[PDB]
Amino acid sequence: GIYLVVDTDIGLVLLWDKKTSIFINLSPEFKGRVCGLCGNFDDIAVNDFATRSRSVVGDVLEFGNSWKLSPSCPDALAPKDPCTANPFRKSWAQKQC
Amino acid sequence: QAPTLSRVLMKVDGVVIQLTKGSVLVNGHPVLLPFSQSGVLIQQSSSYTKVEARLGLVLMWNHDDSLLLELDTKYANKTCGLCGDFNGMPVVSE
Ligand SMILES: [Ca+2]
Repeated sequence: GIYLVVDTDIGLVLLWDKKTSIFINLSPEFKGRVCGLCGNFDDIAVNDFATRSRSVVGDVLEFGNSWKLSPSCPDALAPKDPCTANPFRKSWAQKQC
Repeated sequence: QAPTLSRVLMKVDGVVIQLTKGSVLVNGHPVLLPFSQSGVLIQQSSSYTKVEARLGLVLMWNHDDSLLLELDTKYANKTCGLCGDFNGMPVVSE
């Protein structure tokens, strides 16, 4: 279809739409063994914000910035409201969505 | 109160038009007629204020305090309000 499927023998599957979208399928053999921006796979969604330092935080920005590969990379800041910074698009967006 | 018309509020594809006696506001900003923007044309004549929307509507606020709306036939069976559901049958569905 519109998807490119990367299949692995370890139980991990990837679907990529050749664009910003990516879907990662994990077998139930990796529960509690994974980490990163995708959570830790232990059926609990509130502790998925665990940082690289192994601490669950309430700030999404801090949890996301803790997972950057390069420590020298600048931290991400809070973005503006897309429909407030660009109101002239807002109507179209709604009419499109 | 005479049964005068005080305010007419129009939402036309993201454009907000407020018509009051001696005032026309577009998106909260007073405008000078004729005013064309985003496919909406507002113009004042000796007897009426006309708002034409290219999506297919015409609104007339006359000086005898009459508000007349004319709609494109593509909106039939898809409207609601004091003007009915626009399906060609007077009583049913209203
Ligand atoms: Ca979890």
